[PDB]
Amino acid sequence: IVGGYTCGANTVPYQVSLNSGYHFCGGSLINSQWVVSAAHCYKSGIQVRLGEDNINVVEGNEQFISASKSIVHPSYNSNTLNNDIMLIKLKSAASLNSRVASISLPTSCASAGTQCLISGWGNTKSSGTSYPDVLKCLKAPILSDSSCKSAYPGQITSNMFCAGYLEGGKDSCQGDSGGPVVCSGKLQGIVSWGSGCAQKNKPGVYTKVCNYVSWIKQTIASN
Ligand SMILES: NC(=[NH2+])c1ccc2[nH]c(-c3cc([C@@H](CC(=O)[O-])C(=O)[O-])cc(Br)c3[O-])nc2c1
Ligand SMILES: [Ca+2]
Ligand SMILES: [Cl-]
Repeated sequence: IVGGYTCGANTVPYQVSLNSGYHFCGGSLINSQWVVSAAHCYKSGIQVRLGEDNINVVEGNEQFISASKSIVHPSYNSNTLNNDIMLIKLKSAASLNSRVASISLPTSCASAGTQCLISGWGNTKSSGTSYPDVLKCLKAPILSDSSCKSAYPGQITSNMFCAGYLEGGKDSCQGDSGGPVVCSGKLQGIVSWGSGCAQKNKPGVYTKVCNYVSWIKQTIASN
């Protein structure tokens, strides 16, 4: 996250860290046995880390659980990143409490101007790499479809939306992929891609979760 702030320990209880010997992507806890992340974060040997704040120090509240299976959307296109969503089922359910909690899926999609909270342990530099130890936060508004397509002509599908600042300086970045975009207590997006990080007129692009609620429900119900 570039231009964000330190969230504060366990203030984002649905945020998870996908780990393979190091943090490589974020995710969101939607119930005690399933996590939603981005398809492009897929890999084998994933350990999901819940109740984290500093990812390099065991401070207490952490629950490390192996992924039993990862289900990448069947129509995921790695070239356009269309349908960039993945569900991970945990080997054992997580103990939920105030520090580890799930986030609600939306019933409707959000409108432009809605203010959301984006979080993650991704790079904090737009020009260079600086990874934080603790979770960073950023409040960002959803932009209009016209501004989004103007910024990324021919690359935005109906399953994506832009959130951020056209002036540059505040954005999600590498390491934040797969993590949550929460607006009014509902998971509306998944950090997906962008051109560099926090560059002017190049906002972040997120997977539009409201378009996938039935898929998620059906898939969880049959696995
Ligand atoms: N500006 C943004 N809003 C943004 C958001 C998520 C991103 N995730 C990534 C991302 C980048 C890589 C690198 C690979 C590298 O530098 O070694 C790449 O350019 O392909 C890899 C992953 Br996996 C990402 O999620 N970039 C991102 C940029
Ligand atoms: Ca820790
Ligand atoms: Cl277009």
